[PDB]
Amino acid sequence: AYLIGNITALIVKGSNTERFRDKMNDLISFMNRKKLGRDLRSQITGHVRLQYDSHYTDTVMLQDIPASIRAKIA
Amino acid sequence: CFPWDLIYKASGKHELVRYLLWIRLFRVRKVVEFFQRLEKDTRINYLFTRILKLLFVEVYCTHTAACIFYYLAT
Repeated sequence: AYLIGNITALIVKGSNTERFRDKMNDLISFMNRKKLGRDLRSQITGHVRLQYDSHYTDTVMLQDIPASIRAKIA
Repeated sequence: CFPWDLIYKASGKHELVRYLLWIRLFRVRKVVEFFQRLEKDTRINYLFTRILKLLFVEVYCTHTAACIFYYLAT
């Protein structure tokens, strides 16, 4: 039961590349439910890909690294 | 794609030339590529294609284990 629980707890705790994948499949379900075009849907997918790739630049990522170290990074 | 049962019956019927039939299990690339062209298909949930991939790994590891279990009796 401990082995099954550890395997299930590392599969349930997914990575960010599948949180982005199911963030961007119901988005495709919306863009194909309401029949969007072929240019602005590229803008939507490009914007969510760009904000996912730029999500690893936050100051809140290092909101506990002390001052005069965050100041050196800045 | 070499004929490994004409080579077997030509080379004095040696047992260790019939172990080269197991090279033909590299043709499961075409099935694992099918489950990679299906995981990026947004019509089916990716956590369901992972379950179908595990259920195609569960069987064919009981087919191969049945064949090896009979071979170890022969």
